[PDB]
Amino acid sequence: PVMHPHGVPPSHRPWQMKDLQAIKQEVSQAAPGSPQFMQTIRLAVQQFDPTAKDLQDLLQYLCSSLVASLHHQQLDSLISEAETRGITGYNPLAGPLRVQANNPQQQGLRREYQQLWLTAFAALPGS
Repeated sequence: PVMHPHGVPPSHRPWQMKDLQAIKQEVSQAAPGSPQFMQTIRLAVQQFDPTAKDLQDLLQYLCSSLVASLHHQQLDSLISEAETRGITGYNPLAGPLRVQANNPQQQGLRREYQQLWLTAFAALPGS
């Protein structure tokens, strides 16, 4: 999670199991990628402002190996497309996207990365 205390640089803290369990008890009420799941996983991203690494750690905790694999494959396609477009706050000469999305100072880029990660869940549900 990325924290925003007043007057000092933003800082990363690791997930705590109580964070993860509280997220699971909400998100896992619904099928992955369903509208209900999307509301609750978006709320978790809002509350915790996670880095790219945090998001993979969260995916691997919440989802089965198969579901995580489907998500990761879709995300890697979305990232390729986004890099071709260009991404807010992202200078590719200053580090790979995923690395920069772990630098707490790169807020704009992290927030965009979060939206890509959230959008990747659209590959999961049945209509």
